[PDB]
Amino acid sequence: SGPPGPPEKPEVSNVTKNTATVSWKRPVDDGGSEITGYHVERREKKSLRWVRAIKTPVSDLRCKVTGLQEGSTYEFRVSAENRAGIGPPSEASDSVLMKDAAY
Ligand SMILES: [Zn+2]
Repeated sequence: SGPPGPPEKPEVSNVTKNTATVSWKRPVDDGGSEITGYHVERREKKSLRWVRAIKTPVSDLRCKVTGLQEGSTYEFRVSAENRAGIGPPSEASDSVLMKDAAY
C-alpha cells in the first residue's frame, strides 16, 4: 500500500489571456488508500522544467490555473497523492496558447 499511480491525460479549457481550467480523472490505481489531493504543474512549450501551477494541492478534479503569461503556450500535468505520498505525474495535456477573448 503505497502512493497512487498517474491520472489520465488532463484536459484544458476556458482559456483566457492568463487563466485556464485544467480537469482530470481519478487515477485508476490509488495505491490502496484514499486520494487526498492533486498537484498540478505547468510547462511552457519547449521549456524543460515543470513548475507548480497552483499554490497548494486541490481535492476536486479540476481547478482554475492563474498567473499564466499572455502569448505563451503551456501544457499541464497532474499528480495524485494519498497518505503514503505523491505518485508519478500524468502525461502532459495538449498545449494551449494564452490568448484573450477572440470576440
Ligand atoms: Zn503533495
